[PDB]
Amino acid sequence: SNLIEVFVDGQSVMVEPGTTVLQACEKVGMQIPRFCYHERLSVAGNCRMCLVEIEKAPKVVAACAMPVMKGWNILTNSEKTKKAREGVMEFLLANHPLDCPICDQGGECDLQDQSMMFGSDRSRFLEGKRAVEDKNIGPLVKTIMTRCIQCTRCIRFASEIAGVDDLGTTGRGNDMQVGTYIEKMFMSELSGNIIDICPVGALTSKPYAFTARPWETRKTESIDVMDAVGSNIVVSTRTGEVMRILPRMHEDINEEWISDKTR
Amino acid sequence: GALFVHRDTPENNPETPFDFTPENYKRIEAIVKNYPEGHKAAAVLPVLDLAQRQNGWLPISAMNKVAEILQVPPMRVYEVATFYTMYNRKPVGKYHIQVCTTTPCMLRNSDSILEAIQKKLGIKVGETTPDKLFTLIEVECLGACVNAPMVQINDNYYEDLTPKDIEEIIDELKAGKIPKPGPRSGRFSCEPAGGLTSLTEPPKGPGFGVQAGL
Amino acid sequence: PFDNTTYKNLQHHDYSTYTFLDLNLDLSKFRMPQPSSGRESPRH
Amino acid sequence: PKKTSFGSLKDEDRIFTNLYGRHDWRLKGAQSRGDWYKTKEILLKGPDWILGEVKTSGLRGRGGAGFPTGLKWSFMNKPSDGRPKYLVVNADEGEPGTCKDREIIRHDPHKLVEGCLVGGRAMGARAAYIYIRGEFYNEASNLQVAIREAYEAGLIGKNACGSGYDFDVFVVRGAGAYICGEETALIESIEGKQGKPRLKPPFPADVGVFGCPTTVANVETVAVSPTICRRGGAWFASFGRERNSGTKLFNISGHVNNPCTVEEEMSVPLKELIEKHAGGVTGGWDNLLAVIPGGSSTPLIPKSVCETVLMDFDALIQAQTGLGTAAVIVMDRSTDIVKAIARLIEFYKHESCGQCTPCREGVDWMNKVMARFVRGDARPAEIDSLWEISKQIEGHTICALGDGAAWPVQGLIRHFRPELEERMQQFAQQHQ
Ligand SMILES: Cc1cc2nc3c(=O)[nH]c(=O)nc-3n(C[C@H](O)[C@H](O)[C@H](O)COP(=O)(O)O)c2cc1C
Ligand code: SF4
Ligand code: SF4
Ligand code: SF4
Ligand code: FES
Ligand code: FES
Ligand SMILES: [K+]
Repeated sequence: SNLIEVFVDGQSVMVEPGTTVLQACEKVGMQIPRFCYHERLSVAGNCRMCLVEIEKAPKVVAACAMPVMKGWNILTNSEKTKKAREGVMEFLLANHPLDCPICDQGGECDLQDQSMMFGSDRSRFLEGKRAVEDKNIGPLVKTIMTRCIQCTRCIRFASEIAGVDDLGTTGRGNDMQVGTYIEKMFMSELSGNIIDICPVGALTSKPYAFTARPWETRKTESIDVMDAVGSNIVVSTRTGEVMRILPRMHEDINEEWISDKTR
Repeated sequence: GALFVHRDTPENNPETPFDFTPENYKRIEAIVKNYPEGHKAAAVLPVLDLAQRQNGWLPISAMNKVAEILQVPPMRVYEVATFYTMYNRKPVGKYHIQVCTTTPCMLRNSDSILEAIQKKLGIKVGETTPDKLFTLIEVECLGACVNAPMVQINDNYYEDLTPKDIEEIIDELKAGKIPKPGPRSGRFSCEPAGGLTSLTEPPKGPGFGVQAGL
Repeated sequence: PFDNTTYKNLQHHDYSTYTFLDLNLDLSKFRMPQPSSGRESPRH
Repeated sequence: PKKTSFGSLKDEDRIFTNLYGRHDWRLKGAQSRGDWYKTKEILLKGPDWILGEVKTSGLRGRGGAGFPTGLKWSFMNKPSDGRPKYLVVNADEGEPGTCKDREIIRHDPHKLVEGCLVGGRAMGARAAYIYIRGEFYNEASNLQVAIREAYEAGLIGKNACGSGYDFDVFVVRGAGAYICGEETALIESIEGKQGKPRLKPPFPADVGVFGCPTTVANVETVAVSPTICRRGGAWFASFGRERNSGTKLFNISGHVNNPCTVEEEMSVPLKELIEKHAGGVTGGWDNLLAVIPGGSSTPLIPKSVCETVLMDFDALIQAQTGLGTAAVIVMDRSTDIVKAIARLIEFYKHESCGQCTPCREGVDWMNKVMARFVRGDARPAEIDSLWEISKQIEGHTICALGDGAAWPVQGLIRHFRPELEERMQQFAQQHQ
């Protein structure tokens, strides 16, 4: 009886208090676009890709952080929402490098895919782009930080999931940089997971580099035997060869993580 | 410096000697007691600033020492050090000249002030004199816009400046004397030049105009 | 004795590097005891 | 009855009677001018009476946003759970053109300290943290000296003013960041992190500094509250148009004969303010090009609008700008208006905290476009492009800094579009 009634494009849904606008849309099968939000990390609210119009509210709200209020009608497809997404996608791509052919994320990139589904089809950015130094954080995770979109998922993962506080942001404004400041290796038994959570090609698997494209791999859902946890995994193969190991969600075992030995 | 990554050098590495003096350790104690227990991290900014006052600038060893004293991860101290512009992560000159070039000061010819300083010291913006006595940088609004054009040297504002005035100030500094701060034009603070347009009557005393019932 | 013609904020001409923190150290004895969150830090 | 012309504020009705620092700023001088008078009675009147006085005065935030103070401070008027409650005084003062709060801190520090006590009592706060920008070192030391005098006179600390209420006043210095004036970024800085604003909700009155109920109030808003209590909300509400009440500190800078800080009535004509107090526009009123009426974040207005506009929140909203902090920046006809605004965009580019996408990338983008507009190295189609970019930043960011960087661009395009196109024409012809 604590549930409240809210609407997603006019369809009633009953949600418990504290549910965010983004979670309310999930219940009716609508996935709000996102970059910074991850359901297993602390809310950040910085990418602004989840902005959505509330009926009768002049200002768009960050669906990932805004608690839904009784009677709200969330318009996930209004011109106001669509123009907010196009504007944000435009800002994300202004300084992003033209790297898709040489970038391992290509073909399974949330920036590529959400640009196609929610962004414009052309550029009006007529300036030069930012370029960033690369950081060395060990032999497992390659960094191409010019591709970073400053979503801070890796920072929140390292702090909250891995319990390591080596990743942060240095500088301010457009020159704000994710990294370790000093020369430091992010060696944790869970370090490899920051490859998966990073939505772009900024963080990629060094062992996997350049070997395959996502569309050409075959997925075999399997189990890890590197320890006794029994982590669920996907074995990626191509033309009869194992290419990489990825996590497979299992809420009651490994959630969506795996150890570095498993990976 | 201009970069926000740290590379160790002989002059700046984890082994570069830094420690708080016994007197600064007493100041740190009073700093830390201004905040609730369980929230010592609130003291990072003032303690980091204290390390810079003792040392002049912040070597990476000083950042590590602050992180150790307050028991916060060192990375959370690097973020503060690189976020805030008053922390010097490279050595600066004895006198850090900071010229405001934002629009209100630009409208009153802050450029002529900047051009005068460069000529007298023979350096460019962002340089240190070979004496290591002066470092020159441009800054954003310093909160003295009605007294433009103005500069800050260390903790002191010098205001209502002309090219002659800033040159006189630098000569005093080069001669080992700290000049008086404040406007150099004739007025004392923020009053309009050429007489007060307000607050010319003696201020009223206690209880003037008090409402009934108090 | 109403002189509205001199600047009476000249004390700061004699301030030094540790003036602010010396005053904070001096003020330390006048403060109320701080509240507590119940633990040494959010990482405890 | 309902006066329709405003201005000509008399000295007896001025709150900041040591604005120019020509009298003693320490406790003895402050008490001679009426500070700390009957403060015990005010505190014993209780939080509800104090908040009622503030509501009746019609006081609005002096920090730049202008929310009704009485309603804002009443968010704290609620029973205490386990957590302490705090008043945070915003003395960051970073908006270009604004220097009013500096004068209060160094010349009327005891007005601020007493305001912390009265305001803190009204909110039920145990302590006040005064966040002062790091560059205001000498001002901070003056404030610290005044706080010590208050502690030694029993006015603050245990049993403040003999009222039985315990209150502390702490001073915390910033380290160089305009974004730390933003209320939630200010809280994050006090907590020892980068000054990156928080999203809302929660609001500070629910979750603030150290996660506790908090109210962030501007220095000027806090400093007038003891007087509003002593002389009554009705007295303060008798100044200015309705819903724009009280006196206001104005900074006049730029191309005026006598740039100065002055206290004047709310709703005073802008032209009268410049002429009476600032000694007129350099070269006469006919030499005026444009005015930024409320600091860098408010859109500029051209001379034609400046002839008749009043200086208050509602009047300037009608002129498609805002009162802001009431920092009037005057530009005469010799000014390169495009370069003047381009410099403000460069200020916001240097001050963006970088947290959220539209400002981190958008403001930097606008800075690059404005730099080419100054040289004319652009084409007219890019003007409407720049307009749309500013609308993609505005209303899509975490904090209002993004809005404050978009508004100056919109004001330039709105009122000086032919100047932009003229310069583009010059560059094409000269290069071709
Ligand atoms: C970028 C930015 C800078 C700000 N700087 C200040 C400031 O220096 N002083 C201030 O009082 N408010 C500043 N504000 C406004 C505060 O966020 C807040 O609205 C104000 O402190 C509330 O106090 P008030 O209601 O008494 O005005 C700033 C806001 C932004 C977005
Ligand atoms: S991160 Fe995505 S959009 Fe960027 S270069 Fe790689 S594949 Fe292309
Ligand atoms: S490296 Fe990847 S996960 Fe980390 S902030 Fe950048 S885009 Fe986000
Ligand atoms: S609008 Fe700019 S200053 Fe404000 S939170 Fe976003 S990036 Fe930071
Ligand atoms: S997903 Fe909500 S702001 Fe990034
Ligand atoms: S613009 Fe220079 S002090 Fe404000
Ligand atoms: K990735």
